[PDB]
Amino acid sequence: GSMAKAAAIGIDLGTTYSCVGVFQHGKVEIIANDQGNRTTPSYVAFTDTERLIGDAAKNQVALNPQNTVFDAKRLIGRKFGDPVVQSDMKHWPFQVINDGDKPKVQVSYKGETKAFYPEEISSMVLTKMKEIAEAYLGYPVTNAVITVPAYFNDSQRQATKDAGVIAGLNVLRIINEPTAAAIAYGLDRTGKGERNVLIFDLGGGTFDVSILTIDDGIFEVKATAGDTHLGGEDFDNRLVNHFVEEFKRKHKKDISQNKRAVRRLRTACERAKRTLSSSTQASLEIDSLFEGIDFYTSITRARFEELCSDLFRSTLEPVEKALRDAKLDKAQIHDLVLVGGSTRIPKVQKLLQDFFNGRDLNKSINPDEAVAYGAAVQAAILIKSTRAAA
Ligand SMILES: Nc1ncnc2c1nc(Br)n2[C@@H]1O[C@H](CO)[C@@H](O)[C@H]1O
Ligand SMILES: [Mg+2]
Repeated sequence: GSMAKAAAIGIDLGTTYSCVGVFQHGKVEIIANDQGNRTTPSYVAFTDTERLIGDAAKNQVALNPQNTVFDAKRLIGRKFGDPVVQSDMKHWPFQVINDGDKPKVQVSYKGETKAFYPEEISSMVLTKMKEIAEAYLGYPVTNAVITVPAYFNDSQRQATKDAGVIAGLNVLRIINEPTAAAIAYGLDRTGKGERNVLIFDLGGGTFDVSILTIDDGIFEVKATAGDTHLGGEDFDNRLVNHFVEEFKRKHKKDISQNKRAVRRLRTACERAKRTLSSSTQASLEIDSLFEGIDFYTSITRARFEELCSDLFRSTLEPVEKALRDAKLDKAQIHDLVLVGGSTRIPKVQKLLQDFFNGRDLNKSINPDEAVAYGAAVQAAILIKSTRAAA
């Protein structure tokens, strides 16, 4: 009669990391890639012989900086002349060129110089998320919901859809990241009456706060605020500067000019930063860091909290601005939702909870997975084709 339908997937197409989920048997499964990772770097690398996507691209970035593309989401649907684009280009080791006032990334690939639109790079990331899902399901996937930031305009939303079409996906819907995070907690299934939800999204490079109103499952974005210069990478930089100074004191050597030693230090710092979210201290153990000197040291959670204290406190300014813009008081917020791996930082949680006079925070769904979780829930709802009974 009628063949069973393939499951639809939910993709969080992130600036730095992407995540894929599927809703089956009344629950969401976040799908790990072939290296066992639940999130995949939004990186595409080009060589003379291969195109690498995800973890394989990110793991060779150090020796191939000019031909490894990341941050395509900061370029999607924007004009080359845009002041956001011009400022960002100074931080990127890859070439961004102007083609009819549209940015394109230019790389060496398979013996030739090739330029790609940002939607073409994003389609390569979406192709990898589709293959991750098909490896788990064991059949081809066609249907997907893809999420975007709430501040994305029509051009940025259309370019995201275009990336989906290039990847061979049927895009069911483009949904806002804060809406997907609310759906993950079922905040649209609480019945009649207005609820005010604050989403606190602290990423690798940016911070976004959104205030949504939910009435009978209908979402309205009331206010958005944030800091484009605040994220996980800034906390990593604070530890890097700290250990560079520590090496100077202990061995009387300045390492800041050996890129390999700095990179090994930064890699070790990001891991120590993660350990400090569950432990009160963390060890740093690098062999032959500089001039055959081994760097074996430690950092307490209290010292790390001191090093990033101004940065953590600055997350409350966009919160107060969003609340003023929404014309609401903090007591009027019904639910608080955490999004992004950097929200696992206990001090970040403590500051926000204290700001909302001890209120519980929704953090039960892994914050780096909540957006894809909500997108998978929506995708399963959008493919239902039930016919009314008599
Ligand atoms: N447990 C964690 N504690 C502290 N930080 C974390 C954690 N997990 C993740 Br993931 N991060 C950081 O989140 C950002 C995601 O783009 C990166 O800067 C990661 O370092
Ligand atoms: Mg995100």
